[PDB]
Amino acid sequence: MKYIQTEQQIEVPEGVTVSIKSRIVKVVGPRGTLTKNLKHIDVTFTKVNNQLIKVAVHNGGRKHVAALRTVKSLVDNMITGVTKGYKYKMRYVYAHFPINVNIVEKDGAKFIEVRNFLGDKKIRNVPVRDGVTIEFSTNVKDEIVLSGNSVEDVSQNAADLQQICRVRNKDIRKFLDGIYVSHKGFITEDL
Amino acid sequence: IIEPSLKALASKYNCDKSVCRKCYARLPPRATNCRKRKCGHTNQLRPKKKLK
Amino acid sequence: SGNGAQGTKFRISLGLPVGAIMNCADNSGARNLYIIAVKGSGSRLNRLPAASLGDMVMATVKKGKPELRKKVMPAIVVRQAKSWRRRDGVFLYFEDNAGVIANPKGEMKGSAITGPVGKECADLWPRVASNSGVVV
RNA sequence: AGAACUGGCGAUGCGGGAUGAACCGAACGUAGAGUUAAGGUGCCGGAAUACACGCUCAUCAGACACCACAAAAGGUGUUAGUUCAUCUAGACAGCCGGACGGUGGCCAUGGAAGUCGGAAUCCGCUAAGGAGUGUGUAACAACUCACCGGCCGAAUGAACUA
RNA sequence: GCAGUCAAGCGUUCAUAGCGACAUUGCUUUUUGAUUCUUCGAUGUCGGCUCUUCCUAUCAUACCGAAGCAGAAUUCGGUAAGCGUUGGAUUGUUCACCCACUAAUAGGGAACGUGAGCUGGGUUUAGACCGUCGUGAGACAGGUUAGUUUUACCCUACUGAU
Repeated sequence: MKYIQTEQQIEVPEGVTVSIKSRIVKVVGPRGTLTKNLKHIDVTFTKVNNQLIKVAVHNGGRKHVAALRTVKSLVDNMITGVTKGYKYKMRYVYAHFPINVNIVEKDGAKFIEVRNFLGDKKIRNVPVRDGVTIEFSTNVKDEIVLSGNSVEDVSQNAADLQQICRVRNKDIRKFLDGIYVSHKGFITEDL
Repeated sequence: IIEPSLKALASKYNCDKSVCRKCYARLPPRATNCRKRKCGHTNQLRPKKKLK
Repeated sequence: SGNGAQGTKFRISLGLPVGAIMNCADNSGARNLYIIAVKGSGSRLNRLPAASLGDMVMATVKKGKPELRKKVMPAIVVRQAKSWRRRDGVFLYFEDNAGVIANPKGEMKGSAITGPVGKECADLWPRVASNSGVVV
């Protein structure tokens, strides 16, 4: 039916700055700069004033509106990413075999090294995606915690480490050994 | 030795799922249709069996 | 090769096509054995399964005490009589084929192994070292 | 394989159906000029990538008869409707709590009063909240749960028909 | 032959792990038939040896998901044909049941692939025996033995050479 035109509202706290030219979206904040290209998705941005910036689609269909919405949620997740920050608390899970996680510099590319997984003789390794520093939590035994900027950084690298721990052709409902993303936090202690 | 704080969370990533009858596709719990385009998006489901 | 035999057997020439009659090396009472099929050989169109030194080959019995006849049994060939080559360059070969009745795991239905024995089939079945005669 | 009323083909060309005797239009002396049928109007082909309103994206699209394949069943894929329902005295979500009590009406009686249960149901305080649902343990004290509903501020849910 | 739809039941409890009747919609040509449209001025007709290629409704392997999957072994399914699918006794055998090795010993065609490639055991002529039928001449998927299998120097396709 082509709903004529709709809009959504993006809102900016004091110390963060969006910059949108063409459809390229720059963000600058306390957590540094983020950049993203939305040009595939075809939307129009309206800036009234700073804290109020409205996105709109005219003469589009169901799917196209459905795209406008997730454009909102995207860019806004970047903004609240550059104020708060993104932190994932993952806790180790092991039964008879404790899992070793080293951080290793190899050609300066930051590889996470996993050893003694299921007592296996294989070495496991994952590249760390860009921007996310990794900590090991204090006074929580067997925890690893990820810290970074955009949701795709932290989320993607985290989940990748999650799925490096799959068990091969054993029972998946009996052996529970692995590493699991549990709590999804924001870097700043308060929020 | 596992303990629920280390265990019951794993059910959410293993043992809490739904499965399509035709394509055996793993699905989140409340999903009302299989996503796969090969199976025909059929709604039929079964809860993934718990231990014993 | 096969399941139950430890050790890495280096390859040797193929001296015993199916039907070949080895002579028995011990108390079994069979004047001679008869091959049928071989453990571990490959399949190729109109190719008889090869047999050779150190092989574990199935066998039947054409001579001697009855209780040996009319039942398939594992057996091992300890003398090839076809010249093969160790990696060290020699070509050594015996003057007749030979074989020993044995269990799947390397134990001997026999006692002592008459005549000389090629060591490639000795050290490959570490059990047979103690039941062995003159080796090499 | 066998018949009936026509028409064709054999005994018949031409244009169209890419091609094919029986399909469509048309029945030819030879030339000229003109206008049309069927079919087409991206390019191969001459002719409008002309106009209009729409609908569909398919990690095995569809493409126009005879002509050369497809079904039964499914799909909040999508679009359009029908009938029920529900409604800014405030919906549906998703958070924040609470659900009081007469009386454990009455009954299994060893005790569960809503709930190892029942042949089966009225009253009091609420702009609310049930002799009444799991945690609970033979029971009991706590809330789960329609709801006052604070936040939320609007239509949504179900069945289908296509 | 294969593939679905629904589901009473079996499956400990339990339609749906796996089964799957009751019915029920399809696909395939690989059998066997029906038709006989084309060839009796002859397309040489079974199987085996040989030799590539192709389709998957994949037997094994790569990668996974379910399981009435603890591990092991095994079952059901998906992306896939890339490679691999045997050695022997008896049979003219297609087929088959057999012993063993096996990662596994899947299914099929390509004019029942390929006779100027072979063999020609079979079937199909002429000889011969027996059983039954026939009064006789004779007849029989009967059962058995014996039985000339031609030419390439043509074009093309290919493999090599200028």
